[PDB]
Amino acid sequence: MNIRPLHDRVIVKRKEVETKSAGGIVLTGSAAAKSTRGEVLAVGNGRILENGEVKPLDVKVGDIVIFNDGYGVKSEKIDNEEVLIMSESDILAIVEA
Amino acid sequence: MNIRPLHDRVIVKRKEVETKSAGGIVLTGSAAAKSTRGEVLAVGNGRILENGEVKPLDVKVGDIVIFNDGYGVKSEKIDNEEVLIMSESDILAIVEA
Amino acid sequence: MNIRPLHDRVIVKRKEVETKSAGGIVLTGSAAAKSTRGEVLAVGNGRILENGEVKPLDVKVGDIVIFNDGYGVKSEKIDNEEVLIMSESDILAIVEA
Amino acid sequence: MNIRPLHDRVIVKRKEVETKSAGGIVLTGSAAAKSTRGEVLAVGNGRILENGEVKPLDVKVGDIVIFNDGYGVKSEKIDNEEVLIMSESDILAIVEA
Amino acid sequence: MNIRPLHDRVIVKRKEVETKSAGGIVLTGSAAAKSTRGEVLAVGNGRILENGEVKPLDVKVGDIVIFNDGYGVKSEKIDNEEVLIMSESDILAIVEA
Amino acid sequence: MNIRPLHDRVIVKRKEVETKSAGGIVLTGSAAAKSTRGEVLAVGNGRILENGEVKPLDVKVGDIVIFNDGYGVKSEKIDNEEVLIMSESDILAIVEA
Amino acid sequence: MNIRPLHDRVIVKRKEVETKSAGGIVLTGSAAAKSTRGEVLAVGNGRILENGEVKPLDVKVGDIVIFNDGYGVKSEKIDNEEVLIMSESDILAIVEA
Amino acid sequence: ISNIREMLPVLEAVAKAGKPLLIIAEDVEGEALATLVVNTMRGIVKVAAVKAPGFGDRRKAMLQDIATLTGGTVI
Repeated sequence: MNIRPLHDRVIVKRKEVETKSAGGIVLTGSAAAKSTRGEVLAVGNGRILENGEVKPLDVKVGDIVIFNDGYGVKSEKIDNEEVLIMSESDILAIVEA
Repeated sequence: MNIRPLHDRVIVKRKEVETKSAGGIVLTGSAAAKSTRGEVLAVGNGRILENGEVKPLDVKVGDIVIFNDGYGVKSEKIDNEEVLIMSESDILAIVEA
Repeated sequence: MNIRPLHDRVIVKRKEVETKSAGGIVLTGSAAAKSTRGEVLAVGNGRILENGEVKPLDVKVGDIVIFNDGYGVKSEKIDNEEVLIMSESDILAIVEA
Repeated sequence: MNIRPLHDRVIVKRKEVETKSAGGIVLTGSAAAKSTRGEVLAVGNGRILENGEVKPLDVKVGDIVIFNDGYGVKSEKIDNEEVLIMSESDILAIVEA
Repeated sequence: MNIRPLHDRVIVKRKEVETKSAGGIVLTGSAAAKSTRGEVLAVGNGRILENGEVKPLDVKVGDIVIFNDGYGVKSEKIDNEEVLIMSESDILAIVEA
Repeated sequence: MNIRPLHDRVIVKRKEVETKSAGGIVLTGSAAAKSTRGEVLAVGNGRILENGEVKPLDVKVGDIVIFNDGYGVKSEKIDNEEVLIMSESDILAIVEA
Repeated sequence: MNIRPLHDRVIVKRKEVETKSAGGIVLTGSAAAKSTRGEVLAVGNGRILENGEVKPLDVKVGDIVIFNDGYGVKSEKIDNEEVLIMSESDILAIVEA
Repeated sequence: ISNIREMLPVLEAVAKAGKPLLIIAEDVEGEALATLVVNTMRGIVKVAAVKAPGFGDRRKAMLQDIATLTGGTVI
């Protein structure tokens, strides 16, 4: 079963937990931390606020995005895959080229 | 007696508490947790905010939905059935196909 | 003296404290709890917010309603009858048929 | 010197502290409590919010009103008389007939 | 140097600290308290909020006013005179006649 | 390098820390306190809020102003000179003539 | 991979940690502190708030800016370069000429 | 060990292999232990839980010895 986010919501999957290479050739062993990068899988319509229709989100399905792992960030299990659900507000940037 | 939610309110019933199968064949015994999935039973008109009329909700009666078990989530007893009442804001997604 | 609520306010009277029958034939003795159901007695004009006139409330005098016993809920004595005063926001649903 | 409230403000005087009769013929001795009822003495123009002019208040000078003794409620001394100053928001109802 | 308040701001000077006479002829000795009454000395243009121009304040230079000694209330020294600076919001009433 | 505040922001420099003369001829030795007075050096465009354009600030470059040393007040070093950066909201008045 | 901020977001890189010269010729050894100055590298479209389109930011790519190292300020690693991501709100001024 | 989480990955590969599993940890407690019971009690997997032989630095020493005799890796 594929998911369907409810407007203003973005569904992302985390990347690699401290990809073992930071600082060059050095294999940074797990130093108690996580990953802030992720990939878009599904996008809602947009924010409802201000009444006026619904403005679309600025993220297309499949961007590599940097987000803030704040409070509004929730974790879920889909087909036994590790996924995250947050709003656009919690997304900060995109990694292009 | 069937219920009638008061605009912006959604009535849902929880699913299975950690359906004993997570991770494949393994029977995950109750490890102190709950279920975040539910089914829609009744839907109010919509949000009143901004004055302008009342915009309808994006959930039809009978969707399989993922929600956040936050503070705004209340529990009730109808005909001796375990039900939940929250606003659309507390609903995060839908499980389609 | 009958009461007169001040716009957006609803006057309700609680029902039976854990009506002794829950779960079927079993007489659930007072297990330290209250009732969340009530009947409408009087209704104010409506919310003033947004300037634009005053939108009427969605509750008619005499509905059986489910409410949240939150903080905004106050208790009063009228003709020696136990009554409650809260806003529409604190009301969650109606019991119809 | 008679007072003059500053728009949205209402000036009221408390009634009797637990009028000794509650429950019928019984003289309820002071059980550590106060009175929630009061009489209107002076009324301001109205709320300024939303820019658009100033909407008048729904209380005329001389109503018997039920209020919430919240934080916004202040106490004052006029000609040596015990008075209260709060906003319309803190007023909940009127006692008519 | 006379002062000049910055829109929505009111400059007032306190009156007498528990004028020794409360309750009639009795000289109430300083019982650890202050005065809530004051006189207007200077008035700003008005509130900017809502964009639309600037609405003037409802206090003219020289009114005897009752205010709340809240947090927004600050104390200052002008020509060696004890003065107070707060917004209109902190002012509650006027003493007329 | 001269500074450039970013709309709604005001750049001021503090005056004299308890100018040793308070109360007349008496030299008030440093009694653990600071100065609340300052001079304007640079002014931003204005507040953006409400969408509609940008309303200019009510302070011209070079006024003697009284401000509140709140939280929004930050301290900086420019050419080795002690300066302060806050918003117009933190400014309370002007000293004219 | 060069970055792409998500409207209202600004990407900056810190300058020198207490450039060893403060107060003139004196080499201020690291006294436990950081730098508040930075350079702009990338800028988002602008704030969405108020519905009406999207107003552009007042910072062009490459300004020397003074910011507040508040909570909304996050730290990131791009091509092994130390970068910062915050909103325009956290930026206070520009260093021109 | 105290959490069933860490087990799932390996407990799974053992569940689809048929063979039983002995778990020699520093300790096994919490729901982890509690669940492990319900799993063999049903016949999902056959799994045993016993503490490690020894104490302090001697424990890890002796635990390693066991790996050698059985052809496994100390996690």
